[PDB]
Amino acid sequence: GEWEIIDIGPFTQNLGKFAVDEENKIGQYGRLTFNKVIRPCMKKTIQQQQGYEYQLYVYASDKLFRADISEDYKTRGRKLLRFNGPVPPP
Amino acid sequence: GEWEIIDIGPFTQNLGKFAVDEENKIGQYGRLTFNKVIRPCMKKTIQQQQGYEYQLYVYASDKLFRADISEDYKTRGRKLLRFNGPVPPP
Repeated sequence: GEWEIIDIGPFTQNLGKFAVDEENKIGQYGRLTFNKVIRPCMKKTIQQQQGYEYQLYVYASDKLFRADISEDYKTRGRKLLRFNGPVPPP
Repeated sequence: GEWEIIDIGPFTQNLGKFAVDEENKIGQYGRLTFNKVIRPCMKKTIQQQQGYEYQLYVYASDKLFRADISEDYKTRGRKLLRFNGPVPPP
């Protein structure tokens, strides 16, 4: 959804320390030491949606395609999200 | 993030026509003619999420990393989604 550039302050600095500390628990990069958070820092808003997503193998014009359709839970309205192909038979 | 397979009944076939009808509105693959939907047809349940995502450039051990942090809106709890690098300065 909406994207926003957030200021570089104590809150963003604590986020960096939170990420590095959580990454050290995994140990993928060993034991890192947090230095600082630099610009740009981005804040993306996540919009909620409750429903289903049907992922189908469809034959169109004698070719196999991969189509993804979203459907809202309360409204049951659907939207085509993706349509790719041809793809090999599963 | 729950998954479930659904049959290729009348409901599943109807989704094929809606998908082919929509892609023809776009027209990337010409004027398609719907044939049929085959197995397997997968149905992913989407559960709503209300919050933000922080995408940060973090200096750790003098190396540049890119970290993504999620924050729930109703609870304000945060999670490290991805931590990769080193990456060049933006």
